[PDB]
Amino acid sequence: GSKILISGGAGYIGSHTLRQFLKTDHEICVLDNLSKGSKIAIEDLAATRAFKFFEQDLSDFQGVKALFEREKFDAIVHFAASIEVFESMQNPLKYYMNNTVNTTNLIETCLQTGVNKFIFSSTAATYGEPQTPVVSETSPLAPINPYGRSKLMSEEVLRDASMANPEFKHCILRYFNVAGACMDYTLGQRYPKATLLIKVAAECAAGKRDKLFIFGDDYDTKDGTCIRDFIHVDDISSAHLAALDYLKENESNVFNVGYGHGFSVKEVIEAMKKVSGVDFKVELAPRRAGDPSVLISDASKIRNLTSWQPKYDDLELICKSAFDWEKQC
Amino acid sequence: GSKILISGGAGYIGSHTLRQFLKTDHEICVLDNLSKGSKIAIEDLAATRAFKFFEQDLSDFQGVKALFEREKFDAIVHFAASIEVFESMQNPLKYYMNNTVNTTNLIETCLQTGVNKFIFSSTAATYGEPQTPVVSETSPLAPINPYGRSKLMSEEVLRDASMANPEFKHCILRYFNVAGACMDYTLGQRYPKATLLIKVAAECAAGKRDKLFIFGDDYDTKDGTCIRDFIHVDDISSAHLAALDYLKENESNVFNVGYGHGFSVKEVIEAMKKVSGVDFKVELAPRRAGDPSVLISDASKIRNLTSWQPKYDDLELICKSAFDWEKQC
Ligand SMILES: NC(=O)c1ccc[n+]([C@@H]2O[C@H](COP(=O)([O-])OP(=O)(O)OC[C@H]3O[C@@H](n4cnc5c(N)ncnc54)[C@H](O)[C@@H]3O)[C@@H](O)[C@H]2O)c1
Ligand SMILES: NC(=O)c1ccc[n+]([C@@H]2O[C@H](COP(=O)([O-])OP(=O)(O)OC[C@H]3O[C@@H](n4cnc5c(N)ncnc54)[C@H](O)[C@@H]3O)[C@@H](O)[C@H]2O)c1
Repeated sequence: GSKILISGGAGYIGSHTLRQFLKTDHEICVLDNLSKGSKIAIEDLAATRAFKFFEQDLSDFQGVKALFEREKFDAIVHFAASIEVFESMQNPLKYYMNNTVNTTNLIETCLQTGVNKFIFSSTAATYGEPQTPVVSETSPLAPINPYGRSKLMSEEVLRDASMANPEFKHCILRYFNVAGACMDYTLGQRYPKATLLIKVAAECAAGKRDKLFIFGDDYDTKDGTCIRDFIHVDDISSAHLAALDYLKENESNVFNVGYGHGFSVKEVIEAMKKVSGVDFKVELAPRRAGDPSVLISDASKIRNLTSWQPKYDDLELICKSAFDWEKQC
Repeated sequence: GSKILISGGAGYIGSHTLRQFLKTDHEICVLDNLSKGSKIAIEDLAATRAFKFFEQDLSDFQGVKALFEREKFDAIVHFAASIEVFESMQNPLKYYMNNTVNTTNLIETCLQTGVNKFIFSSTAATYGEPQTPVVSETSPLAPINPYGRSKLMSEEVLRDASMANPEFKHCILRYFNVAGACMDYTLGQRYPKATLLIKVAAECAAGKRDKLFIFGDDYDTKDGTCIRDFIHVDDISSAHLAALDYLKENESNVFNVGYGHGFSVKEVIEAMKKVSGVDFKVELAPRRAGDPSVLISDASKIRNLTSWQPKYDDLELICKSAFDWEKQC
């Protein structure tokens, strides 16, 4: 099958996507500098099928160009990035360098070496603070932090690349938080945004965080608590495969990836407690001014245009996954 | 005196800005890879007063860093860029690499080595196709070509840099076309927009283009032809000195640089013919689709907030400068 490069393939979503790709007939290559990635995940999957692992940094532009000249990829699935909003506020240049700059060279290199299918892991952070509860791909791109801006800039480079080079196809995926992701800057936030609800719930259940606060229980929602968008690592993983499949006969596009509905704070707490067996401390607090009652992706486009079908839209499974991965963080 | 680095100092505006800086008490350095800039103009100024010249390419990040770690600049005036809208349309990655990417490393390097004053040469192209005849610093930033996007991206990195690093001050200058600028790639463009009219007129007078079109003479303007914004190379150069001065006692800012009025197509044509003594072919055509009657900078902010004062707001002197430099391109 086709030759695919997965950048960031040693990381959380990349390695899960790697595992799924290995069950296909594609020829698989992986690039990762192992900055956050783990070699052991890689070795463990090499004892499944063979794939080339390139321990290379995307900031070495010549090394990237040469890898691409030698290997002649048909596609790249690009996960490599720095991913923490809080860190980006403190250290914006790290985000513009590791995300926007490295991605820009990567795109130029794709163009020079005939890599004409590019799947880009973008983010819902590109929407900033959306003015609707269910965000569609057409909502304004108005990021409010350097992480969000750094990703939007790469989206815009991809768009210009495709317009100048009709043969070059990109598919951009945006999504909210993925359960089980290890973030170094979350535990130090006492009152994180509700978009990090599963991470916080997992941190409490693992005895890492002392209390979980519910900010407001009188919203116009099912149970009065906030509704947010979370996704299983294997479901966001499969959507990247679906995105590549989509680029076979279809033109460039951008898709939200999500279940098309959210989960409430109350639901996540109940599920996390049940699945972990830990009755961690939760306290009711007043509404936090500015917090929308509902913020989720509109996933109708991806359902409509691709073969993507999630199979872990199950809060207990998602919380279990987050819990298990949390203890590894 | 303060130690100042002028990136792109061998180029058109950079060399005229360098000449003005050499009159001050500042320790001046110039960085340029001579990809377009002339070492000739450099040597013939390095006679007048002594300045350090570094033939260094901004794409070499480690070399830029070594240089900055050694020299410990107090300020940078950053002109180095690729500058052709028409070329950016055909080769967007050249523009994202040479502009956004190189500038991003430059900014990180400034932060790492204490360069806490950054004057950036941006562009009216950040405004895109404005809804108003006159554009102020608060007009929406909606560039419509990769050149304009590449510059806007860098303005955004600067904004984030100063937010996370209060000691780091930036001043951004936006302006329309500078009379006399070489734009070799666009000579291959049949119908440049009216914003490039003075250049097209110069090219006709120099015999490099056979013909010049006037698209519409029935607009609601003094003489019925389009009105656009042009500036003398020495006036935009002084604005850059003013910007650095402004930063001594003030926080980061952005200014338009302009005369506060425009010049009509007809006036530019007649002045170009007068100055050059060449009665080149002018052909009158219908209105061109998308053409606003008027498009100029509101420059009231910079007048009010800085010491900047135009010295050569004279259509004849501007066309003479354009014609003289045209033959040098
Ligand atoms: N909740 C989420 O985790 C989430 C949500 C939305 C979007 N995303 C996006 O999905 C992608 C992956 O997310 P993740 O959770 O797997 O993060 P991750 O940190 O686990 O994966 C990133 C991988 O890329 C590698 N990498 C980073 N910089 C590199 C460089 N300069 N050169 C070579 N390799 C490099 C890291 O070592 C790592 O293995 C990112 O693009 C991120 O922005 C993630
Ligand atoms: N000329 C105009 O009409 C106009 C209008 C608005 C804004 N500007 C801006 O002013 C600045 C300078 O304009 P200009 O007309 O003098 O252009 P220029 O081409 O004459 O000068 C640019 C200089 O930067 C140098 N340079 C380019 N890339 C480099 C790199 N990677 N490393 C080291 N040096 C490099 C070139 O060699 C050159 O001497 C640019 O940033 C441009 O965007 C120009």
